[PDB]
Amino acid sequence: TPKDQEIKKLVDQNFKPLLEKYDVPGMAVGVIQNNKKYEMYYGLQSVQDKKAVNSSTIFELGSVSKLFTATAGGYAKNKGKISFDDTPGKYWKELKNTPIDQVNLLQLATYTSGNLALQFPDEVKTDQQVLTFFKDWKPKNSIGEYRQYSNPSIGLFGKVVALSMNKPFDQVLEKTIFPALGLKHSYVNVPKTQMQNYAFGYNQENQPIRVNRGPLDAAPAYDVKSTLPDMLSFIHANLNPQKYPADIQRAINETHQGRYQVNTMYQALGWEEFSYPATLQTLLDSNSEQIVMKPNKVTAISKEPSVKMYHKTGSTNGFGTYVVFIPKENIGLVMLTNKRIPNEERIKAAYAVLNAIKK
Ligand SMILES: *[B]([O])([O])[C]([C]N1[C]=C(C([O])=O)N=N1)[N]C(=O)[C]SC1=NN=C([N])S1
Repeated sequence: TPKDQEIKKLVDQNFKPLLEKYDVPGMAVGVIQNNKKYEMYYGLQSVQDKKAVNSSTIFELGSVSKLFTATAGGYAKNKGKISFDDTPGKYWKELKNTPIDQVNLLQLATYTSGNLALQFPDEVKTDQQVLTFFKDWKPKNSIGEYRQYSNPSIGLFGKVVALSMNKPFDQVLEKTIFPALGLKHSYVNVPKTQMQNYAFGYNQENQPIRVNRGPLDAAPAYDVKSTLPDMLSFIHANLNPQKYPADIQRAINETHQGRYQVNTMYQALGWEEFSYPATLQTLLDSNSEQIVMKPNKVTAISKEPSVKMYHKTGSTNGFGTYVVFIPKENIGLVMLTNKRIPNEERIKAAYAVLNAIKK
């Protein structure tokens, strides 16, 4: 198809060179435009097995997992199972009357507790250790005022969401959220029947690796795996939520609302949000060291931008992910690799493709 061939050309021009540049064994790049999916596959999901990347290949999403946690949270909130003004001790009773019970669920979900780093301490592994960490937590910066991107922060949010739904978090996603979104091969735990389709990731020494699940935040913050067709369906759902049943529709819409702004970036639930059209530099700035690694003072939303776009990067030690969608253009893109590549490359290559696709 001439449309199939234009898109393959653009991905070859912009994403294929990254394979040689970063020694990436395998890659899936998907574009959805006007409800039509385009899937492009490169290389091998397993080097040792000579198994090609294909429509069945399961990749680790890294921090793109946070988008499913955000959707789960929007689901629970719109079903009245939680309120974003609630605090965690309302649901995790051992946290009642501890300092972290001053932080509300929205602030946990959007990284503004004022004292949570990117990762749990190395020694925090068991469920009791996680509970002790949260009971012993004390505030630092003014609660709600400083965004510091944080796995334990959204992990606590995910734990509370799971408690409010009386299901373990993995079951919230696999039994409720994934099916509502129409996903068929998205997992927290890849079943034995699917291990043949689970790619190996690759470190810089080209050794095959897969994500090590640590404590209670692995699932909500970085432990989801999925396929290119599933991620395209997830972008389709975000582009056309009005096409989905009410429960998951409200959940999706909840993840599209800016909650505060930091420079040119609006922090939504999970998604990063930008006024559209957004410059490349704006999209690049959202993944700067300053934004990702350090605390930054937030500003309340004066007026939500009327035309928006959204993205999120994600990595594990062995995998890279990038997802982006633009409602006004009914277009979105997914990139999955089984080796990390710099976030700036993901964003630049996606930007070139999306801005070059004809109407
Ligand atoms: B998320 O992707 O933002 C988040 C933090 N992160 C990691 C990187 C990277 O590797 O370049 N960029 N942002 N991802 C995680 O925390 C993943 S945690 C683990 N990944 N593999 C493991 N075995 S544990």
